[PDB]
Amino acid sequence: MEAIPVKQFVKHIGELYSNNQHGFSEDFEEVQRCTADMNITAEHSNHPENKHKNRYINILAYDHSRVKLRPLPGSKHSDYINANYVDGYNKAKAYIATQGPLKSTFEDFWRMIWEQNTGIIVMITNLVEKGRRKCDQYWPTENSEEYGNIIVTLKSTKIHACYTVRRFSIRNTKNERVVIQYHYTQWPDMGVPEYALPVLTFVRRSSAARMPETGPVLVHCSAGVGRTGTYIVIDSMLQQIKDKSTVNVLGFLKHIRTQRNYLVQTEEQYIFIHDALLEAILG
Ligand code: VO4
Repeated sequence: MEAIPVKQFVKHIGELYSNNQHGFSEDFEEVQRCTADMNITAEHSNHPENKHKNRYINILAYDHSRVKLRPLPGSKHSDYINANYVDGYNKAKAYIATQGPLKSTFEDFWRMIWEQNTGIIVMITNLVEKGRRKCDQYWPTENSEEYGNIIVTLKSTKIHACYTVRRFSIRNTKNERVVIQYHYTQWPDMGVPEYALPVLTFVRRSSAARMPETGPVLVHCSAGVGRTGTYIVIDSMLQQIKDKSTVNVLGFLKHIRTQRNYLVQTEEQYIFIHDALLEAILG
């Protein structure tokens, strides 16, 4: 669609900041309303047998783009996980955006990873933030843990200033696959990171870890919409910039909003997307 050249984008940024960022605020208000004339169904999300599988009652997975698990013999809603396919730059279903797993969905989570042939997990939340539970620990602290038919083994860990990388082997007892978890650990309990550069490095390193041809990269935070959407837009726009030297943040964001509710949840995040791209463009 309407992509603009990097040079123009770079002037456009200053205009968005100018009058108190009234521009950014108007853009994001446009994103918020972009699906207002779109009734998108989420029937499986709202089904009673599935209610315990949602971390947040108001954060749903749209039906048309939801990831389906293969049905289990025995129930009629065992295909459900709160997770949607999301497009990336020049590729459909480049990501799976999902909530932070609950103990009750650990098996579903890892089965989904197995079935989708996912090789990369991007986690952008701490387990607990400001005293509040945000995600349950769905991986082994050391050695191995069993989640249904999938056994996960921690092979190694590197802990950087702002993010942690865990290498796992996972095996379906019906260890067969490598899964790399990139875990950003310095998102503040309030608001957005103060400097984009660390996030930028995180995105580049985690995006580069993507092998041809694995399944979608799984990206989650707590709800799987705010930091998750921000990661997705930043990663996708860096792709487009590298590829065509153009950028379409607003267009892309309005597009993926049809694929999962609330992606890029706050105006601060919408602005932080631009801080990050500008640093990548200048640096
Ligand atoms: O955990 V998020 O609120 O960034 O969706």
